[PDB]
Amino acid sequence: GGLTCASAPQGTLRILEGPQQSLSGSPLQPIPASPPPQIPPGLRPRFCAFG
Amino acid sequence: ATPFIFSEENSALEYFGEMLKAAGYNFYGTERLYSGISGLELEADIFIGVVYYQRLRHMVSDK
Repeated sequence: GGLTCASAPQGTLRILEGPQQSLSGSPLQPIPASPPPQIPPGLRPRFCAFG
Repeated sequence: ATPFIFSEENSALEYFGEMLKAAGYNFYGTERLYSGISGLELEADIFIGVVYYQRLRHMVSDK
């Protein structure tokens, strides 16, 4: 009436919960790159010679 | 003057020389001076500009 060893298991199942990968879009930056410093339009000379 | 904003293609000297030439000065930043001692226009045109100087805390009055 006691507990005895039974037949060895024939296989093992290991369960884990996993989600999946999306598409590669690689959206690097809101406003991207190093935007260049640049000329103010027209500007004009702010200096003249004497005479 | 942020580092790494001006490349080989877009140079800093090109940019600021265009800025200067747009004000009536010359591209390369050289304006020609006179000698305040002899009164003659020196043969070489000088490189003049505006730079930010700091004054250090080490004075001959303390050393």
